[PDB]
Amino acid sequence: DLCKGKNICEHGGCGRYQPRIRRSGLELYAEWKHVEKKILLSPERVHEIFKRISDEECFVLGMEPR
Amino acid sequence: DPERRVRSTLKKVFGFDSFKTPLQESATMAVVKGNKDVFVCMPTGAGKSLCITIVVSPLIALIQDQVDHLLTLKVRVSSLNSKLSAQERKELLADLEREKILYITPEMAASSSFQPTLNSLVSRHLLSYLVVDEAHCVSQWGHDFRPDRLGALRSRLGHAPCVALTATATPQVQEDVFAALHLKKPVAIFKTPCFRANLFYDVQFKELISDPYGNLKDFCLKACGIVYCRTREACEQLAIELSCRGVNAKAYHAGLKASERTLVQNDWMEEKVPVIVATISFGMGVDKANVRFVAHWNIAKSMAGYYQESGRAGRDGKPSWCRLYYSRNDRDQVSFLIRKEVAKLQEKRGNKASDKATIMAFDALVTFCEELGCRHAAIAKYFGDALPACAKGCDHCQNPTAVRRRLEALERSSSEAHKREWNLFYQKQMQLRKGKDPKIEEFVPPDENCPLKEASSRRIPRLTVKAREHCLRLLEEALSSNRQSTRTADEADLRAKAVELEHETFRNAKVANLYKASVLKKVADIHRASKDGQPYDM
Amino acid sequence: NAEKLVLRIRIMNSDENKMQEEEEVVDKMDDDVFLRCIESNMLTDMTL
DNA sequence: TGAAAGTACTTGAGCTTAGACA
Ligand SMILES: Nc1ncnc2c1ncn2[C@@H]1O[C@H](COP(=O)(O)OP(=O)(O)NP(=O)(O)O)[C@@H](O)[C@H]1O
Repeated sequence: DLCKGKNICEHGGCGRYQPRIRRSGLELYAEWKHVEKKILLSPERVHEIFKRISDEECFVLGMEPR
Repeated sequence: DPERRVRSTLKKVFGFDSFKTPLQESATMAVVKGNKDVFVCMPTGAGKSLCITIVVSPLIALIQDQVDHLLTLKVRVSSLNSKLSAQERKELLADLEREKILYITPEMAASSSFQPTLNSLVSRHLLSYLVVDEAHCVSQWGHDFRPDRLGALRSRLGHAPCVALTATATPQVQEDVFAALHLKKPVAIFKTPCFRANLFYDVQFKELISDPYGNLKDFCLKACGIVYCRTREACEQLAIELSCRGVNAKAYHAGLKASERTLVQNDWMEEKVPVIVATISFGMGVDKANVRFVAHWNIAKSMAGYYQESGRAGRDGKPSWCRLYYSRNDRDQVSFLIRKEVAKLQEKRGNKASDKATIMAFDALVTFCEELGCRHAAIAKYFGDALPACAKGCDHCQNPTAVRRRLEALERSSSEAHKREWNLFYQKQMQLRKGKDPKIEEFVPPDENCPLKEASSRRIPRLTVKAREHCLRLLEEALSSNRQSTRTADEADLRAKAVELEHETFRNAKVANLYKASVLKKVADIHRASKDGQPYDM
Repeated sequence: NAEKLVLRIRIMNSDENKMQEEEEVVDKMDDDVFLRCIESNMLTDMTL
C-alpha cells in the first residue's frame, strides 16, 4: 500500500522510472507509458529482477530469505 | 540633440543604438518632457533611466535583475528593499539622505524608512523622474499597497515627471491607468501593436482529448517551456505527470520557499530542468530566447494575464507555438472563484466597478477561447489593434475546418454524492443568471419618520424599509376595519399597536417572504375577529 | 385557511435591472428545464 | 427462465492566486 504510490526510484541510485504491471491471463506486461510501450514482462526478466533483491529488502517485504 | 548622449550611452554604456523599433526611439525623445506625460507600453524593449529617479517595481526580483544588469553595464544604480542587507540599507539611506537610479518597493515607500527620505529628496528637489516599473495593470490589481500615487505620489512628487510602463494597454485599462495614476492630460500615447507572428496560438479542449496528459506531453516533446497549471498542488501533480511521461518538469507553487524556487528557477535558467510549471507565479525570469511553449493547462484570468504570460515565448523571434487547454468545469470553477472574491470584496470596500471589470475580463477570455476566428484578431480586438493578417500559425489560420468540427463536438459534449453534485450544478447554473456587476445593495435608510423600531436593521436581506411601511399600513387598515366593527378607543393607540405587531412579526421572521407571509397571516386573524365581531386582542 | 394548501414558487433572478442580454452563455439551462431540475430536486431530496 | 454477497482492486479528481512586512 505504501509503495504502490511511489512511481519513481531515487537513498540509492537508479534514478530511472517504474512501469505499471498489468495482468492479462497468464502474461505480465511492463506497461511503460512513454519513458516500447507494452513490453511483455517475460518470467526470465522477473526472475532476474527478483534474484538481485537483498536479504534485508525481502525481509522488510515480509518473506524470510532462508 | 542630447540624442548625442543617447547614442553614446547606447553604444558603450547600454550596448545598443535603440534600433530594434523606431517607436521606442520616439518614446525616448518624448520622455525629455516636451510633452505632458508619456504613456509608453514596454513590449520587446526598454529605454528608461535616461528616459535621481525612483523605480517603482512591485516585485524585488526585477529590482535585483535590473540593478545588477545596469551595474554590469557600468551604471551606478541603487536599490532599496527590506530583504536587503541591514548594513547596506543603513549606508544607502545615509548616502541618499545627503549628498543615480533608485529601485524601491512600495512597502517602504509609504513607510517611515523612506517617507522622511522621500520628503528630503522632494524638498531638496533631487528627483527628476518618478517612474513605476512594469507598471502593468499591476497598479490596478492585487493587495493594492499603492493608490496610483493619485496625488499621494504623482503630486507628492511635484517634480519627477512620472512615466508609465504596461505590457497590455486596452482602452479601458489604459484610461483607468491614467485616472488612477493622475497622469496629466494630454498623456502622450506610445503604444506598440500586440500582434506577433512567431506564436502559433491555438486552443485544445481537454474533454475532447482522450488523454490530455499524453497530448500535452506530445506538445512539449515537439519543442525551454513553461506550462501553466492554475493552483491546488495541480502544479506539482502536472510536473510529476510530465516527469512520468518523460518531461523533466519542476514546480513553483508560492507555497514552496524562496530556497525551493531560488534554485528551482536558476536550474531552469541554464536548461538544467527544461520545463518548469508555475501556478500564477513567474512574473520575472523573462529572458530565455527559447521558451518554445507557454501552453496553458488551465485557463488564465483575463486577456491581461493570458497575454502577459504568453508573450514571454519567442523572444528572439523563433516560433514558440503556445496553447490553451480549456475545460468548461474549469471555466465555471474560476467564475465561482472571482464571483465569491468580489462578493467578499464589497463586504470590505466600496462599489469599485473595476470588480465587474474583472468579470467581463474573464468573460472576454471565455468567449475568445470559445469563438471561431483568428486568435491574433481576437487579441488585437481586445487590445484595440487592427487585423493582424496572420498566415498559418492559428488554429483557424492553419485549418479552419478542424477547429469548427472540434467546437461542434464540444457543443454536443455537454451531455450523498449527488448532494454535492446538485449543489454545484444549481449554484453554477443560477450564479450565471445573476449576470455582471453583482453588487447591487443600495441599502436605503429610513427617510424621515418611519414608525419602525430598529428600522435600520439588516437582519432580513432584501427587506426594504418601504416594504415594512407597506406592511404596517396594511396592518393599520386591518386594525381600522376592526375599529369599525368593535369600537375600540381611537387611532392614536392603534398606530402604536400596529407598530408593535409589525415589530413582533419582524423579530419572529428571518427572511423577507416569510415576514410578508406572517404579516398577511396576522391581517386575516384581525379581519376574522372583525367578522367574529370581537376586538382583536393580543 | 383556504381550500387548496397551494404554494407558488418562482425562480426570480432577472439581471438586477441591467441591459438585456448579449451573447448569453451556452449552458444557460433555459429556466423551464432549470425549473424541471429544481422541481425534481425538491420532490426527491428536500428532507423537510 | 430467474443467485447473493462479501472482499480485493483501480481511477479519477482535483479543491486560489498573487509581494511586503513574517
Ligand atoms: N532598440 C533596441 N535595440 C536593441 N535591443 C533592444 C532595444 N530595445 C530593447 N532592447 C532589448 O530588448 C530587451 C527586452 O525588453 P522588454 O521587452 O521590455 O523586456 P521583457 O521583460 O523581455 N518584455 P516586457 O514584458 O515588455 O517587459 C531589453 O532588455 C533590451 O536588452
